Amino acid sequence: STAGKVIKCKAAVLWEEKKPFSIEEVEVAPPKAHEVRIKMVATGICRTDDHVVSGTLVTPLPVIAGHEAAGIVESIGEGVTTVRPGDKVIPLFTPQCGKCRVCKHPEGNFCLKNDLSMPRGTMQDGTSRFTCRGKPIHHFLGTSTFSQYTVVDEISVAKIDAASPLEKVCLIGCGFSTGYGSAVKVAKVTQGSTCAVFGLGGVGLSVIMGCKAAGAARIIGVDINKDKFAKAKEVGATECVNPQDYKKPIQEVLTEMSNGGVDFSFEVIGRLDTMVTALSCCQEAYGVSVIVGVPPDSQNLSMNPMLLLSGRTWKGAIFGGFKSKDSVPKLVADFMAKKFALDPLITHVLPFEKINEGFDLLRSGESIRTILTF
Amino acid sequence: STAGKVIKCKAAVLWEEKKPFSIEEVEVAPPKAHEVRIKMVATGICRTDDHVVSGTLVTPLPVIAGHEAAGIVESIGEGVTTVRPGDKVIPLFTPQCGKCRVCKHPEGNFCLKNDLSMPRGTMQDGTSRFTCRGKPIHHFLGTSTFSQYTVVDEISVAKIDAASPLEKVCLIGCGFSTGYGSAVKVAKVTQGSTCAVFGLGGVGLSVIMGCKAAGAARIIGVDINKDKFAKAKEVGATECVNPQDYKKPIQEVLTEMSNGGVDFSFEVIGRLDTMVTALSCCQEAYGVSVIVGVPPDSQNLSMNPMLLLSGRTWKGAIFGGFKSKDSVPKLVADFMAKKFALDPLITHVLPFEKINEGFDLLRSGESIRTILTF
Ligand SMILES: NC(=O)c1ccc[n+]([C@@H]2O[C@H](COP(=O)([O-])OP(=O)([O-])OC[C@H]3O[C@@H](n4cnc5c(N)[nH+]cnc54)[C@H](O)[C@@H]3O)[C@@H](O)[C@H]2O)c1
Ligand SMILES: NC(=O)c1ccc[n+]([C@@H]2O[C@H](COP(=O)([O-])OP(=O)([O-])OC[C@H]3O[C@@H](n4cnc5c(N)[nH+]cnc54)[C@H](O)[C@@H]3O)[C@@H](O)[C@H]2O)c1
Ligand SMILES: OCc1c(F)c(F)c(F)c(F)c1F
Ligand SMILES: OCc1c(F)c(F)c(F)c(F)c1F
Ligand SMILES: OCc1c(F)c(F)c(F)c(F)c1F
Ligand SMILES: OCc1c(F)c(F)c(F)c(F)c1F
Ligand SMILES: [Zn+2]
Ligand SMILES: [Zn+2]
Ligand SMILES: [Zn+2]
Ligand SMILES: [Zn+2]
Repeated sequence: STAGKVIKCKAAVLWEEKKPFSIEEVEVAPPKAHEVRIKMVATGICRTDDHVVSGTLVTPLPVIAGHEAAGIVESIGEGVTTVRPGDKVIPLFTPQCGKCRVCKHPEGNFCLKNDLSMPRGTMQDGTSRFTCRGKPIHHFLGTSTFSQYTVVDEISVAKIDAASPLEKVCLIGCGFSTGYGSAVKVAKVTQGSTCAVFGLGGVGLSVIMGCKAAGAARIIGVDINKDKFAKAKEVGATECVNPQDYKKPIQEVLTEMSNGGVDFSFEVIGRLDTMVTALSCCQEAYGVSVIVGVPPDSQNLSMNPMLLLSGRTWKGAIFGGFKSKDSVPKLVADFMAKKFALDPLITHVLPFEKINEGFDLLRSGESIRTILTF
Repeated sequence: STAGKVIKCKAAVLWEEKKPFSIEEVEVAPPKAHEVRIKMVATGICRTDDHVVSGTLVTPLPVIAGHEAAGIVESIGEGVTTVRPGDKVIPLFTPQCGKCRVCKHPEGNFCLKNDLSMPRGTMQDGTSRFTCRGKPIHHFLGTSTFSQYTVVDEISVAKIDAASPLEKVCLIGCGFSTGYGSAVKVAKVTQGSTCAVFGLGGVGLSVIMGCKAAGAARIIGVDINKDKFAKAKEVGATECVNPQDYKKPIQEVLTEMSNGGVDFSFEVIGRLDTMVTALSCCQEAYGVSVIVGVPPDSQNLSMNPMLLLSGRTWKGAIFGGFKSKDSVPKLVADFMAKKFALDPLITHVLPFEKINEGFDLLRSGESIRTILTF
């Protein structure tokens, strides 16, 4: 048995920004009290993992990234009550401690134990479970799923259906849930409404899925890469527009197309300019715009607050507004019952060892989600 | 009789920015089709009228300003069905045409016939009813209440209770309804919540009234003028703070006081910096911040969109989100039924002839609302 013992395994270590991941041996300590060690089965490549590489999202290096994943519990530390060895699980990059003021609030999900706002790159106790070449290696969002084995805090893992297909449901750990919840829970898209979705990657496609599920009449996809349009239409876009095709700014185009502004817009890219454009294109008196994309570190946008004074609502969210531990098992159950589809998001599959090729696919524009198998 | 005839009467004409009003004779044309000519009884001095004088708010000059008022219908044009000669009325600076997409929307109030966004300073037909010294004089927001007589479009007037005291209920034309609605309708303040209100003038006091009516447990008033604190407490503030008293930024102070951020914040001043501060002091995952103050013309704010990504909601509104013609008569009826008080807002009552002295009281910090009586 490996329980209580250090595990040597392969992980994808990021030593430096703007460099390939290094697939090499790491030592994974056993779980301490209220920790869970997981044998990973599948992990997706989310653009936020690429943001770590590019320095868009600053987190301490060296690091084991990865946050969209599924696996099987190898062992549990003292006092763990919510999972057992052999359970299928999804790591939760947004924790749910259940005890803080946010966790107790009916509409909050950004648990105060998160490692997103001011990243330390550690476990909850301020230490790391990973060593590589004799050096400590940081965690990422308390999940670090780019490893054959990881250790997470109990508040950062959810037990899921034992019959779940892990190579699909890993997407419920980030991209699907984020986009779908941003539409259905955060924006609260209404039947018959007009939506505009900026960015047609895996998260933006999931936003479209949610807008269609909510009964939107028109769903306008916006992307500078027209190769993204066919899949966007397959999952519910009624029209797609490329800003590069127009002489006028796309907020003006979208306002014209919607006969005075859209009901709901979504920024699903991570650019300051498209955050302001997306706000502007929603109807000035009653429109709602949701920021989903992750902005470049420490940069401020500029905007005219008259856009809000007329009546617009601007908001953002992490993880689609879902309380993570409550929601993830229910989303898996709903997937099992065919309430939504994940296959449209999966364009490529690779072994974990080909992680760098998977990032190349994302960066070239060719993929939506690549799923890596351990 | 005056019906069908030009009326020569007294008005306060603003010939250029940053000068006193000129109190002099104007000619007021009779109402055309779908227009209403009103003998003014009382008008309040709102800070937004001062913004016209100061150039904070750009609108065509020369102008008869004034937008918070009540009077009695003198005559109606062909086709008017909603008011009759002798009726008490409140002019509506935000119209309610009942036909546009905003008027038809359950949550919109910023009717597309408004003259706020891109002010022309005219009647709906693009002409003016006012002349002074042989020159045409612009309207303001389709209201122009700083005159013994005005002409408004039918969509810009509401009939109110014949027994109403016009020297009080004029405040339902702007400041009371704006603040109260910003709390109860736009923010939707909840029972037991903690609110922060930036700016303790007539509008901010009305926000406090609404937060208390909604059952807030804590209402923190924020103003740099500590003379405003006593009245703020009288109408429901539980604490007041002056940013000038602190070594740290007030958003940090308010976050500390509220054990991690407030539920609802309101900017009721009109400064870019306090808009960002007010957003920041609301709880990062579930807080809501409402912009009420009118910012200086054509100036953008700068902010970090991570404030929204964590889960905050940022919105603004005109006139408390109330659909104006539906709401104003009901608010007057509610005042008549003792559901809220207006006297706490009224610090000074002056003849119309003292309009300049009233504006000086506002600018000096001394008054909340001066009511001018014709
Ligand atoms: N809020 C959250 O919880 C959360 C979760 C998951 C992802 N994210 C972020 O969401 C964003 C999208 O992630 P993803 O879907 O994996 O990324 P992605 O697959 O890279 O998709 C982004 C899309 O944006 C398109 N695009 C780039 N620039 C522009 C432009 N100027 N105008 C229009 N389209 C443009 C691009 O072609 C691509 O299809 C990233 O910033 C992620 O970091 C946020
Ligand atoms: N959205 C709307 O429909 C609407 C309606 C009515 C008024 N307004 C605007 O609302 C604002 C308030 O109007 P009002 O109550 O008549 O004005 P007011 O009576 O001048 O009150 C403003 C208050 O802000 C205080 N103040 C000024 N600077 C600061 C500062 N840096 N920090 C903290 N407090 C400060 C000031 O001392 C005063 O008590 C103005 O900008 C109006 O133009 C908007
Ligand atoms: O893709 C999800 C995601 C985010 F939305 C973030 F804001 C963030 F900081 C992060 F690390 C992350 F993984
Ligand atoms: O906070 C403790 C800690 C460190 F000090 C590191 F230098 C490091 F790489 C690490 F992973 C870690 F957890
Ligand atoms: O005080 C109400 C008020 C506003 F909130 C405005 F935004 C505006 F432009 C205006 F002219 C006005 F009178
Ligand atoms: O409304 C028409 C109108 C004008 F066309 C002006 F050029 C002007 F100065 C003015 F005050 C006015 F009211
Ligand atoms: Zn929590
Ligand atoms: Zn992600
Ligand atoms: Zn209208
Ligand atoms: Zn006003």
